[PDB]
Amino acid sequence: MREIVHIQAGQCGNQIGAKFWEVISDEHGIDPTGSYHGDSDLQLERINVYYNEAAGNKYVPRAILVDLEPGTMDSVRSGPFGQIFRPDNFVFGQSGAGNNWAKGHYTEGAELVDSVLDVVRKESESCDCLQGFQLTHSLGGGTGSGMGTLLISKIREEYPDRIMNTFSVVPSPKVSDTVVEPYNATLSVHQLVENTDETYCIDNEALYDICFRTLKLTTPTYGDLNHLVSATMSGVTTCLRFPGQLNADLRKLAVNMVPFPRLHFFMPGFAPLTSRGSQQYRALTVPELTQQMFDAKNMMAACDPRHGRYLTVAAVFRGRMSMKEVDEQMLNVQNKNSSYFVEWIPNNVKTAVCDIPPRGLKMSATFIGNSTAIQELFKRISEQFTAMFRRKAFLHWYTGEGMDEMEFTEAESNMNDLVSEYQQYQDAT
Amino acid sequence: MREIVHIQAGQCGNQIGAKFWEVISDEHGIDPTGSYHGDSDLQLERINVYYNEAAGNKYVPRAILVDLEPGTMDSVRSGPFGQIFRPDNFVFGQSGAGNNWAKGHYTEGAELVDSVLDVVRKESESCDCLQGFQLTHSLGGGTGSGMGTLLISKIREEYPDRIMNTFSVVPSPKVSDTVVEPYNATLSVHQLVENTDETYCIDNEALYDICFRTLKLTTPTYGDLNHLVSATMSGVTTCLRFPGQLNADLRKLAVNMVPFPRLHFFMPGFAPLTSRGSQQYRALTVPELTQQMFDAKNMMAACDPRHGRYLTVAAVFRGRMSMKEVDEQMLNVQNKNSSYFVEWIPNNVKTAVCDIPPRGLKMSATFIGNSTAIQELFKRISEQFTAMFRRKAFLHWYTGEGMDEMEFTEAESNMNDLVSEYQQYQDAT
Amino acid sequence: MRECISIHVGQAGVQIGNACWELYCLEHGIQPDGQMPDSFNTFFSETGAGKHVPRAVFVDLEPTVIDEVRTGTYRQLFHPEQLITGKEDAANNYARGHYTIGKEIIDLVLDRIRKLADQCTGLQGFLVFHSFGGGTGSGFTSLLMERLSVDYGKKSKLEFSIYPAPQVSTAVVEPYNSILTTHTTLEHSDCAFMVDNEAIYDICRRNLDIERPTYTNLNRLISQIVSSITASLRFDGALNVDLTEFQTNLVPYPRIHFPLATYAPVISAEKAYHEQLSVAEITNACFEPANQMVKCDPRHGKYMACCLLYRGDVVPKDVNAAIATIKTKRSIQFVDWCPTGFKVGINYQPPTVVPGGDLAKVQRAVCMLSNTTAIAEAWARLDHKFDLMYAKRAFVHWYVGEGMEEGEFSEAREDMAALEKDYEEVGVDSVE
Amino acid sequence: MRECISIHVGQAGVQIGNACWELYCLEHGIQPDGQMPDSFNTFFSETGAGKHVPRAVFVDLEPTVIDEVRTGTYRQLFHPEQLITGKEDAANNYARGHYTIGKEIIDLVLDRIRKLADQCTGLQGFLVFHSFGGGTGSGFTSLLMERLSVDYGKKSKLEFSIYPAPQVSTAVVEPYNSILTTHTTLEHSDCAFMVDNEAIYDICRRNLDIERPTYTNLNRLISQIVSSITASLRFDGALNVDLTEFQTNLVPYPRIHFPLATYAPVISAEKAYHEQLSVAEITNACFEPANQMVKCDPRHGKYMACCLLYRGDVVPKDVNAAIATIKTKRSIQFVDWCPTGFKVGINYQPPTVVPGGDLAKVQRAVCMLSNTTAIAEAWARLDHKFDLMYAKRAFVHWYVGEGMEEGEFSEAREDMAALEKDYEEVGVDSVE
Ligand SMILES: Nc1nc2c(ncn2[C@@H]2O[C@H](COP(=O)(O)OP(=O)(O)OP(=O)(O)O)[C@@H](O)[C@H]2O)c(=O)[nH]1
Ligand SMILES: Nc1nc2c(ncn2[C@@H]2O[C@H](COP(=O)(O)OP(=O)(O)OP(=O)(O)O)[C@@H](O)[C@H]2O)c(=O)[nH]1
Ligand SMILES: Nc1nc2c(ncn2[C@@H]2O[C@H](COP(=O)(O)OP(=O)(O)O)[C@@H](O)[C@H]2O)c(=O)[nH]1
Ligand SMILES: Nc1nc2c(ncn2[C@@H]2O[C@H](COP(=O)(O)OP(=O)(O)O)[C@@H](O)[C@H]2O)c(=O)[nH]1
Ligand SMILES: [Mg+2]
Ligand SMILES: [Mg+2]
Repeated sequence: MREIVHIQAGQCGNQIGAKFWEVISDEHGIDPTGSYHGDSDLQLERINVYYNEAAGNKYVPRAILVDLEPGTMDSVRSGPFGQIFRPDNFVFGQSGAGNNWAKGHYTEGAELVDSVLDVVRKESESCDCLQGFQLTHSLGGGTGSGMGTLLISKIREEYPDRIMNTFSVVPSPKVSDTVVEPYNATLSVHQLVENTDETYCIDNEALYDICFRTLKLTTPTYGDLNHLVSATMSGVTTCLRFPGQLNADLRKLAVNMVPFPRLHFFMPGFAPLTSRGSQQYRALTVPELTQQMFDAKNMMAACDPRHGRYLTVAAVFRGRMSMKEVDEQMLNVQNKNSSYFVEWIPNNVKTAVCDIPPRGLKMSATFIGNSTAIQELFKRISEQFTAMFRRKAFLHWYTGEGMDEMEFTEAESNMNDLVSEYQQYQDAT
Repeated sequence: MREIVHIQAGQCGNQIGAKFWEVISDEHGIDPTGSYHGDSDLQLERINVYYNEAAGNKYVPRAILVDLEPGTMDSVRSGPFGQIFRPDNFVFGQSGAGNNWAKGHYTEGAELVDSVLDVVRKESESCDCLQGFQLTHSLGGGTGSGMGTLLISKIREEYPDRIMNTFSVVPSPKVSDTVVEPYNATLSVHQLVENTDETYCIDNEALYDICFRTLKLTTPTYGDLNHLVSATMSGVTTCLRFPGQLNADLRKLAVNMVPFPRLHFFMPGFAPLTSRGSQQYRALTVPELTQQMFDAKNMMAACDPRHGRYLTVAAVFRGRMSMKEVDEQMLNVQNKNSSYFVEWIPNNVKTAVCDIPPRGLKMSATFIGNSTAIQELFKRISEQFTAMFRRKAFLHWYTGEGMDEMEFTEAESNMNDLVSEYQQYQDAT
Repeated sequence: MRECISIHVGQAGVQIGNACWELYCLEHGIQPDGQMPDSFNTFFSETGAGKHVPRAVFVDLEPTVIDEVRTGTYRQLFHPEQLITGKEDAANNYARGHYTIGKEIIDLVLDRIRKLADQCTGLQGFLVFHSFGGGTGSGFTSLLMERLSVDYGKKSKLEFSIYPAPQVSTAVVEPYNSILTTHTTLEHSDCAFMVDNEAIYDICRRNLDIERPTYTNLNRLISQIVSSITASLRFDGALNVDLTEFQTNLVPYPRIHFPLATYAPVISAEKAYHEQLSVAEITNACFEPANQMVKCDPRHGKYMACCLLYRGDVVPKDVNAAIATIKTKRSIQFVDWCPTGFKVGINYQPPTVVPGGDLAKVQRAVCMLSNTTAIAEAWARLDHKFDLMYAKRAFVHWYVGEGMEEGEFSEAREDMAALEKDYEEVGVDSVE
Repeated sequence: MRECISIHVGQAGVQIGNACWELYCLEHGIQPDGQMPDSFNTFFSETGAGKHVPRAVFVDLEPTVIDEVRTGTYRQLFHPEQLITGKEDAANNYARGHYTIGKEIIDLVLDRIRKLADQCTGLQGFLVFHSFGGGTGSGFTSLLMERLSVDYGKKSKLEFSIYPAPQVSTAVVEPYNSILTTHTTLEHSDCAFMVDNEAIYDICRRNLDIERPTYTNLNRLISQIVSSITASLRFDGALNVDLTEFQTNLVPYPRIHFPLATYAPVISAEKAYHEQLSVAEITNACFEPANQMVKCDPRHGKYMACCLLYRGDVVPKDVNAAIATIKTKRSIQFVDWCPTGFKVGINYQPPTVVPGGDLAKVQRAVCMLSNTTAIAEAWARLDHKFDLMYAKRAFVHWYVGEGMEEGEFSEAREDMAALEKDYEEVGVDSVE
């Protein structure tokens, strides 16, 4: 039970998700064909959460792939693990998003959203008891920002009691990968505060540093960045798929981590992360995995946690480990960094321990941080939004698609309402 | 327990330390890989003081290697026992120190000191109960003098109750290996009197005589000089690593040898030292090891002890020996050389006896002398400093790096404050 | 399935397309016969047999340049109804291109566009290759962009203009044809990529070490620009960018849609060695003012939006390592309202080398499409070339005698004076 | 990763670099094609293939010496954009090197320096090989050292000047070019290593037993000096010394930065035997006044700082056995403020022999870089050569007519008179 429908929007969400289903198939022993080839029966005990069993003992992913251009769909279906998907799920347009929120949320995306929701509703009826939906997309693109946040608004109306966690790639501080990404992110964060139960802010600048500084990859491709996200994506739901000594699910990580219904913007983290040479020069213990998470250089969002306070922290562990060694370290980071945690939430760490490690590792972790440190994430975008909007630059590509200037004023006011809330509970005593 | 973090600064400290970890790995039976290959369990009983046990039953040194040029780091990692270190510890700059104290303590070293302290603090948290830190460097160089004394000032602020023993190669009387070594030594001795608990003054001129006169090495390389220092370095901490009939540690040799908190400048000594031919023509007895230490020609500092008085003397012994034969000889040198010891400290010899000898030897010693004979060590440098500073020669390479002439006047006054103190307690009755 | 048809107007348009469609057949393995011994679909429609034909409309009002295509090596490649000729050229006359000769076959060209657009299931937009100097490239294009904006409207219509050089001009009435074509195509084109001849004269001399470059050599470099722009449609890339995304990221205001193309590396075989050509090395090549392909000083202006279109063995981490240095540099300054001034596209395919080409086989490249304030000095020159000639009313009787009003010149000059102050309005900083 | 680019100005600079870069390819096994069948990185950047190219800028205002490089054996080694030529030489005219001809390509040379410095991640400093006699080596260098001190400033800029001999001069206006280049490079260079032709004429005759030595033979010995200075970067040594350490140990005052190079052993194959060449034997060779490479009497002055750069099979104990004897000798006297007057560097690599070379394959060597008071007599000669010529105002119309003021000569002479009294101020002893 507790099945999850995975939705992939944008070029980015399709490239993350094609690496995500590479991890899930490896954890459950699934071949490129779709047939089970593992050894343990613990892989098939909760196989149904990410898989529909087809006839002939084949498992197909419960993934819905959405794009507005057919270029990304050809990359999936011709690449490895592309034949595993149902060809009914590949719902793609022809025009492309045009790197535009309005062409993804109003013009081309609304023509395709009924082609997706009829597949969303078809997958949701085959599920026995639906857990909730996860969406992988970006905020700087057009399909991941426009078509993606359109799907959330149309699903939360149809499924208001379910969880809607998004794995949203957030625009980076240093480089801009899109000239209109302050416009695309701000119009999406307007949609994410009203329709998602939790949201996982990922920066490309942060994953560049982790591949360079921590993993010592001088030349990391996108597929090396996607392997970092996909190990985090499976790490959030690993106690839902495998037995553990203290199980969590997507609702336990929602209840424990969201003290206020707007404040659900998380920064992820993963441990251990070692190079090829520097893996034999380090012991894999729970105090090592703890101290690797709670620093700044292991955040997959490009914002220093030391400029803020953690409201709530979820550290989901994997592998055969002892609970005292876990519970000592979660206390240990709260003592010595008591200024770095919020005061009026005592004992703000959620602990989940699975029994199954990732492939080829002895034990692992997954950090889910809900800090006030992402107020600098939205102070930067709302500054980059206001600098562009005060001259009304690039506005006629969105005004020309049925939108007014009022939509931008309300979305920028909603973000400055949100930054004021993270500023409030950082200074609240 | 009682772990030691070894820090290596400068070209010199890296070349001494790479020979030092060659000795410690031989005493504990450690291969080039890092895996234990000894025979006795006494080697692993206190393995943790200089080693972190990694996964797969491998021991990595707790060594932090610091330089401002990458030339020395390539010599370590490509030489023998270079693959044993953690590659995280090799913290090196690109510019090189420029044979300059100010470029090591202010300009380039301050850019790199936070890269070292974050590794120092990382090693210090993995330690169960921290004993204290040892630093190997020089006083005539730029990294060993500037970057090295910068690390001591930043650690003693963070760890004020720990011991900070330095193994500092002091400039020689006869030759000068650096034109500005009166400037580099004097600005470092200003830092060593305020931030180290004990300091081991080593001269290159003295080790040349010991290799020539005593060991009959007509052609000693640096690696033969480093083998003399490394056997002394392991000899100070050998009762901390192995059982003994009268154990000492780095605190017992600190309390017994430092009567006044400025007067902590020691001269080391080692015995036995025999040639290849002249080793079968001599019996290894405790009266022979005693009389080999307390002369002048076995001091690793180039200053005659007969021109001063020993305040306190530590003679750490190794090997299965009898305590009466030890205690008779320590009395015997105090009777016949009663003018050579200070009067108002009765019985000024500290005795430590380990049970484990060095490799291939039956028994050994290690002399730690705190004499007034190193007032001639600082009378020479402060003379060479004042001769250069009175014409302000070579000053613009240090004034141009943010320093004034007041720093030189205070450091030269601090050294003449120190020489007056060794002159005081030599004549005090 | 993301089809894109291209129009080639004038002698400059066709001779560029002779290098472009030579290049596309090499990138897709297509023979000159249309044969090959599924990614071609954006520019190639396929017949029932194994013969692929291009989605190109070559139009000229004189038959000389087309009859070299009809008898060349690529005779068998092109559909012979697409190679549209007139009888007499527009002949450096905008009025003959727009009123006299252009109206005769404008219904023939639109009929051939519509037969291509019917067999396109995913038609994204148009690629109009023309020049500002010639009468056909100025007159007939401005007639054509009016008609395509009526019939299609929402399609993204990209122009690739040969902008006239300041000191190098091959015709006398180039300041007349350029102003009259820009007044017309302003409200009808969506993004027009300026390219100059004198700057590519400089690049073929300095960077390629050619003493004597031909128009054949210049059209090879402009073909590499268009092949890098349309690289994301024709090939699978790590970070793709479509034709609708260029007009979104580069056009802040509907008047200002004139970026300038810049390609790197431009090296020969003797300099194929002797440098490693990292993605940071070729990116600092683009923002260098000597390597741009429009004779303007970008140090004398501010970049409004840049578009770096990488391709080949390009690692996305070193991309960010390259671009973040450029925002620190003072010589590359942006506009106050634009903190986010980059669009990055990475493709996996290296740019291929045409045999007989003067570029070397590189592992990576970059087509910088930078919209800048520095092109206002280019229009300030061209208005000064217009205001000298029109004050004495020179050459006006050639244009009035073919269907134009004399007051229409003052209408185009007041609009261009309104266009020149738009860069001045954008280039200043914001108050408070 | 400790990269170091080198600049070669004038005919003297390039012909030294023809021997230097021949020597470096032998030390690293590099073919003349740049191939080899990880220690090269300080002077060699590597391409994508196995072809290593040098970090050298060869600049001359006449194309004759460069076209011998472009057609020589090392044609394929050098990046052809680095070999920078003019059209007309500076022609023994400082004003043509600094104002007339030098300003034309100074922006071209700095553009090629910057393309090297961008691909250097650990750029330590510069090696400017020039001469004081020629117009290019005096004029263009003094133009270049101004520009590099602006653009870089903190980089250690080492010069290797061919100082003009007292009785051997090959040009007439060498006393003019030497004073005018020294007034300019004084506040811009950090350490300039003087080398003389007449002294190496003496060494090739006496020590190498060559009756008739060429400029080819002199440039082999100056190449061994620079290869011994940069031996610690390129190779792992027992006691290493970097370019920043030379300016620290040898420059007591920012005006006085003119040491003199001295290499030993300089022997042939017939004298490769018949002596064992210990490290004490070759060290007493250096302080002997006959073996220095500047025509000065070091017995007539006081050494301020010496820098013994050993290499090869050198044992550090016998180093101290060698140097401690020299402090006892009366003929080698130091200055009163300097009791510590030695910097020692030991490398493990022996100096290699170039085939066709006149030096013998030795196991060890020494490059003594001694800063002394005895070079004040060299500037006392050169001011006396300047004061004779300028009193009659000879040759001034060649310099005024190319962009220089006549008062600028008196400005350089008063500064050199201020420089001459600096050695007198340092050479005296201290009171009390
Ligand atoms: N870049 C480039 N420009 C060209 C080429 N051929 C012609 N031109 C330019 O085209 C401009 C004139 O336009 P043309 O195409 O020759 O004339 P047209 O467009 O046919 O109009 P007509 O005058 O009626 O013939 C000149 O300024 C040339 O610089 C070419 O092969 N490459
Ligand atoms: N040591 C050495 N000196 C050289 C060599 N070639 C020329 N010189 C010296 O260079 C001095 C003159 O400088 P040049 O390099 O010939 O002239 P320049 O620097 O090119 O300046 P121009 O007069 O404009 O040509 C003469 O005094 C020569 O002694 C050489 O191969 N080795
Ligand atoms: N982490 C990561 N980010 C990606 C990847 N591919 C694209 N992106 C990001 O996605 C954004 C582009 O959005 P995209 O979905 O391609 O645009 P759209 O097609 O118009 O919706 C850029 O900001 C990229 O940084 C990837 O493989 N990994
Ligand atoms: N005993 C000993 N001393 C050394 C060794 N190597 C260098 N030294 C001394 O270290 C000093 C040089 O300092 P160094 O660290 O190399 O300079 P830096 O790199 O600028 O800090 C000289 O006085 C040498 O005598 C060695 O192997 N053994
Ligand atoms: Mg024509
Ligand atoms: Mg010359």
